Amino acid sequence: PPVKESSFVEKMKKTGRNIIVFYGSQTGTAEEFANRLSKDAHRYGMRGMSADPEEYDLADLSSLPEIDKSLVVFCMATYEGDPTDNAQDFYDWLQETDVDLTGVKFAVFGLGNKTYEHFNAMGKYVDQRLEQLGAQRIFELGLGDDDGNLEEDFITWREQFWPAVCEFFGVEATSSIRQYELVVHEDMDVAKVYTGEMGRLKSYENQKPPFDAKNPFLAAVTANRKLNQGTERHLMHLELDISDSKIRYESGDHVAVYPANDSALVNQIGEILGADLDVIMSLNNLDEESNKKHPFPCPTTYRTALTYYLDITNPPRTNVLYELAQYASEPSEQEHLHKMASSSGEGKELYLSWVVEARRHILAILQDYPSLRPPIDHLCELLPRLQARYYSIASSSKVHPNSVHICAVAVEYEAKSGRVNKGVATSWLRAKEPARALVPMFVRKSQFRLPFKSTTPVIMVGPGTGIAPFMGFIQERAWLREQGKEVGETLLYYGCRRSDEDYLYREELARFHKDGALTQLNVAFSREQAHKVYVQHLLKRDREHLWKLIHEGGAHIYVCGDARNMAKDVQNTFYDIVAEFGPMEHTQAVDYVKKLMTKGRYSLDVWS
Ligand SMILES: Cc1cc2nc3c(=O)[nH]c(=O)nc-3n(C[C@H](O)[C@H](O)[C@H](O)COP(=O)(O)OP(=O)(O)OC[C@H]3O[C@@H](n4cnc5c(N)ncnc54)[C@H](O)[C@@H]3O)c2cc1C
Ligand SMILES: Cc1cc2nc3c(=O)[nH]c(=O)nc-3n(C[C@H](O)[C@H](O)[C@H](O)COP(=O)(O)O)c2cc1C
Repeated sequence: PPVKESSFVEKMKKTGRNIIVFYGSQTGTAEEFANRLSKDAHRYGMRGMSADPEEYDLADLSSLPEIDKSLVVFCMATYEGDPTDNAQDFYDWLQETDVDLTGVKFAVFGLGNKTYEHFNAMGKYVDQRLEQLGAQRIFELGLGDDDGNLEEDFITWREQFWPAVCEFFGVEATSSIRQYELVVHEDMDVAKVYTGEMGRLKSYENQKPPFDAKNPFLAAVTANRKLNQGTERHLMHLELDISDSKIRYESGDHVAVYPANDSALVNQIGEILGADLDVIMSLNNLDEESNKKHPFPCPTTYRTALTYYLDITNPPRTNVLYELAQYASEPSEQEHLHKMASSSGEGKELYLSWVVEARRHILAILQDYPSLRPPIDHLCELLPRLQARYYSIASSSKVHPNSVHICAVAVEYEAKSGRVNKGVATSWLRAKEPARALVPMFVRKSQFRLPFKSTTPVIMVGPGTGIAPFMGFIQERAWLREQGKEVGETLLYYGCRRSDEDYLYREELARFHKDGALTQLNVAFSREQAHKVYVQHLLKRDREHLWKLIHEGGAHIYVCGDARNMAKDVQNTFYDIVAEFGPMEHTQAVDYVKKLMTKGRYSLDVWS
């Protein structure tokens, strides 16, 4: 129950703002777009502000007309067909309210992903809803797809948005501007310098519950072992101690962690910029009105920002490269960086393959464009924030109330940029050894859950790391039997490359099968023969029986793992199963399946 800020309209009035951009974001993408749109306002004679809708009462939109040439934009991302956490209040309000928004001008840009059933659902709603309430759309709804390239969809929409804005309000197209000012600190107590904590100063040292995204709990790594047998890759199992954290969790929930960048990568960035990473400083908002005093916990050292608060590995967005251009002394290199923001032509094509496709991180760009030597402080201002990574808890709270398990594949690949890229969180996690190695973390509740009725059949499909949440399920179902409860069939459809290469939890799964915790352990080994053998091939094999459990046993279906292809193929296989046994046409099988998803009997936990 957050305490709302006062009317945003009155703040707009007091600060001569005429445009406000709200962001529905969870990973900071929509939040970046909002700030870019808000900043853009200046280049058109207007002045805007960015804002988290959760901190305000959107009912005040009805007051927006009181401002001449006022306008509100919504950059909303979608999550499982739902609004982001910070946009829930707004969502619920849009449904219940009946307020008249006559005179209100708006525009919406949604951040979606096409390979989802509910693509840009939130943006579609906000856009349609504001109009029903009586507001008037000032520019078409933007439909951004992260499946293709979201950054590009945004550029295209944006490039057309402002001209429309200008034409309607009749404003002219009226300049590198810093958002913060640098303040070095030659001397000051070490007790007031942030060293990586995410919120309250010294919150990592002095831990006080409850713990969450703002006040993560530093859990000790009690176990970290290699799960796979072979050496092709590195899959690992970690156990985090959460005793005395008061944290509650259930199988199906996710555990997030705040990682630390590679120190060598941090040191190189400083070295190539001739900067002293150990300088203590702060970046204070040049706009004293905003509640955002700094871009990250300050005061702090550059080293610390680059290590715990900044994203130095994902490809830089076009606006960041656009601003850096000024710092490239070699003409041709300044030109390339400047054109990265293009909505077409060689500039766009160059950005797409040389930066995105090749996965060049900031350091790589600084090395391939040697004339580019920006001042460290302005760089830290442009870089996006370092995000937490989520992992499907691999343990059951019934069996391990004080411990959270993680099952992850360490990311490390050859990038077309020529260098080897390392995953921020997994590299960091992998290096944690039980001593007091700690991991900042918090739990996030999910809807991925075992059936309430212990007798309800369970069908789990989780190839590769998709097995994670299922180890928790199996433990819990095994615990239920020990507890004298009556458990229905528990079926696992797992998959890996080779039984002697990356068969995760081989020994543990064998045990559960032996004791009957698992009614069936169906494993598809994709590479032990010439043709591929996948989990869906096993589902098809056991189609008759699966149908029986589904249509007559009320079994719950669970799919975890890769969302690009595996989840879809598994889904298609279930369509064919229903269609054959119902029986019914494909179209009716798709409806039947989707229904199971709404009635909570077909759940997902996939990612990319
Ligand atoms: C809800 C949810 C549940 C998840 N559960 C788990 C889980 O239980 N176990 C688990 O292992 N992961 C899981 N993940 C993934 C996890 O959150 C991280 O994305 C993953 O561990 C990699 O993070 P990282 O920081 O190590 O790598 P990052 O530094 O975040 O890099 C990730 C990016 O590297 C790029 N990349 C990876 N390989 C290549 C390549 N070969 N070529 C080009 N680009 C590539 C991709 O853009 C990828 O997005 C889950 C994610 C979500 C959202
Ligand atoms: C767990 C998860 C669930 C998602 N669910 C959806 C979804 O239902 N629909 C959709 O269009 N996009 C979905 N996406 C994609 C995001 O909408 C897209 O990546 C967006 O750019 C994220 O913006 P943010 O960083 O501002 O939250 C999902 C992404 C993740 C990681």
